[PDB]
Amino acid sequence: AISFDNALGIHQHTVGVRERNAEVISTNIAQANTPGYKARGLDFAKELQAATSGDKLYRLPTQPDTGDGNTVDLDLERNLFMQNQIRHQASLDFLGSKFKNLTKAIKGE
Amino acid sequence: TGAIEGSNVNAVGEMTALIDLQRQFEMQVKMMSTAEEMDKSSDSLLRM
Repeated sequence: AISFDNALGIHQHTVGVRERNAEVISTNIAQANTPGYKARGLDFAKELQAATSGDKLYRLPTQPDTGDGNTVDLDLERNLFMQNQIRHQASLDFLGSKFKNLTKAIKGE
Repeated sequence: TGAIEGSNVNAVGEMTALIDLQRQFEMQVKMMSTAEEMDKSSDSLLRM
């Protein structure tokens, strides 16, 4: 034992995935008005598995498009972006406390 | 022969169509206004 992997856990890979998800969600919000653009989804479980050791998912629209072809539901995108930011803040707190505890033990302070 | 045929426009029929087109037009305009009103409200979600 006594290794950074065994000490940090999955809180280092989770942060990267949460930032990846925010990039995907922000892309859907920006591309909301572009006709023909299809909303992009991200699988957290698969992304976390790939990050730990190392495809395109589309979001099914709740209602038909008005003709443009864009399936971005901006009501859902804001809700997911808000959730992603909260869980990302927790992951930073979880990962940040891993380093603080490691520093505390190696210095006894 | 000796006569000219006029138009068959029913003036009342057009006028009653006009007043119904106005009201239906105005009701949809209110739908546009309440659509952006909902959109403005659902913007504090990302306002941390």
